[PDB]
Amino acid sequence: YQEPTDPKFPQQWYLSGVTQRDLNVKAAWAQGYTGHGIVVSILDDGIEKNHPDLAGNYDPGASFDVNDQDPDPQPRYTQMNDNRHGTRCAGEVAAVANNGVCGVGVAYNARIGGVRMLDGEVTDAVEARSLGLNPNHIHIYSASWGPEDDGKTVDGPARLAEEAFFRGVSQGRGGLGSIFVWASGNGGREHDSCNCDGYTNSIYTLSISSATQFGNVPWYSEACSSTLATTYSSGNQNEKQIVTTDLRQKCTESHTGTSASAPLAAGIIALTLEANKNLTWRDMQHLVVQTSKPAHLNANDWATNGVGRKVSHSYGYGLLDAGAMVALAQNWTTVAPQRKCIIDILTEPKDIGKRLEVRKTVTACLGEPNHITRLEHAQARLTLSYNRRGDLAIHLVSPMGTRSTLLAARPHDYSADGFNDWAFMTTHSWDEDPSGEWVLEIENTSEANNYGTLTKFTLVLYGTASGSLVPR
Ligand SMILES: *[C@@H]1O[C@H](CO)[C@@H](O)[C@H](O)[C@H]1NC(C)=O
Ligand SMILES: NC1=NCc2ccccc21
Ligand SMILES: NC1=NCc2ccccc21
Ligand SMILES: NC1=NCc2ccccc21
Ligand SMILES: [Ca+2]
Ligand SMILES: [Ca+2]
Ligand SMILES: [Ca+2]
Ligand SMILES: [Cl-]
Ligand code: NA
Ligand code: NA
Ligand code: NA
Ligand code: NA
Repeated sequence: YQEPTDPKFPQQWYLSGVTQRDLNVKAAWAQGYTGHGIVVSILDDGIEKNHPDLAGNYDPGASFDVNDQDPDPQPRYTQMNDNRHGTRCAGEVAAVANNGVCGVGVAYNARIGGVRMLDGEVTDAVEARSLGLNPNHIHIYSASWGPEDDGKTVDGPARLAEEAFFRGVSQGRGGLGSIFVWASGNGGREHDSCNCDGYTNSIYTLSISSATQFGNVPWYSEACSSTLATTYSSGNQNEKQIVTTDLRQKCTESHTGTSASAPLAAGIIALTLEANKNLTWRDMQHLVVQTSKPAHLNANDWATNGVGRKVSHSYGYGLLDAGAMVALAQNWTTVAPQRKCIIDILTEPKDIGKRLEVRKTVTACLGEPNHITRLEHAQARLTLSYNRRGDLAIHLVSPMGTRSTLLAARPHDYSADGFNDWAFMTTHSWDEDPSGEWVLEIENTSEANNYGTLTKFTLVLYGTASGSLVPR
């Protein structure tokens, strides 16, 4: 195998690195996987389809302009170059290789499109028509947007967008399911907690966080239990950043944030789908859980779960490993159909006060078709009132002892509106047996005399009842 000759490929340290601090993408390229036959769409502010490093891979069938209702996602050019982001993301996935221009995409032989949908009023309908674009042609969608990262918002997809997720994973891609790759958020400076973002907190999105070049949690990172894995992005001014295509037919070395991590993940997922086109949306999440690598990512919260995998709320299961993903995909056996076990926990409302603990021993639908012995996602769907929402911290402990932070204190969240059946999600108990005692902890982290009531706690388990590996 001959590595790319593009002039900025040596600057693509997160691909071309020879020091083991990279996404192990050359190993997938050398196995023969470059994205041939896979179609990725960037849902953002448009795509410069004539960019010299994108035109060769551009796919109009992966593209649309939802803001102006036309097929052409070309960005709106302004003095401030406001609408450059989708072009930057597109080049991360699928910039052309070996053409003397800028660098390369992770999946540099994949086809790449863009939906122009952020440059206007972004309604539920706009989101839904974007997520649902051409779902039997587009394989993978990448989205680096969502509710405001102000550290005080709790919001998620409204009805049309949630319907789009369900239709995408159910009937999209020939019934295998659209793969929705999501950036987990950029609200770190505001102490944001990403389970308060219903797009990344969804089980239907494959949520990705960032690590800096030196292996640290960047300033902009949000921790939460819904994140699945990590790719490199930007950090401090001594650390390099992401190198990609830019607006006006240029090349940038300064693409940043979790917004740059999701496209890199989408590219790795494209290589993986080339290696096994029959993978379902759930298979892909299993592959990420099994192959991602904690090594040399620094965090104070690495914990071993019940099947011996290390997990962090900053990083999920760790860095994506493209070579390991494509290798494991090739002979992967499709997972069994998804089961859903609904357990309504409370028999009475519970005062929260300073601290509340709810313990319940469950059988996980023993004796029923939805019996789960192998967990995938778990949710604690909570309905509660509280006088100052951001003083709450919430944890969920699985029977195997895995402590998931469902909500960390958010100092800017002064809301008195509480949570209305909010489905806090954790990936940290993946492959555990969920039978046994679960513990929900709700704590007032402030010295104030705060008050409220938990009125509903539904534990929702997803998973199967067959096919476990020996614990790591
Ligand atoms: C895809 O997987 C399904 C489920 O295991 C199987 O029935 C089908 O034959 C597979 N198709 C291909 C082309 O491998
Ligand atoms: N998940 C996200 N919510 C807001 C946002 C901005 C940029 C990238 C990701 C997100
Ligand atoms: N769903 C959304 N809330 C705020 C926002 C900004 C941009 C795109 C989508 C959203
Ligand atoms: N998916 C949905 N979000 C809100 C809602 C109301 C009624 C039916 C479906 C939905
Ligand atoms: Ca247009
Ligand atoms: Ca190039
Ligand atoms: Ca956020
Ligand atoms: Cl469901
Ligand atoms: Na919403
Ligand atoms: Na998600
Ligand atoms: Na443990
Ligand atoms: Na058990």
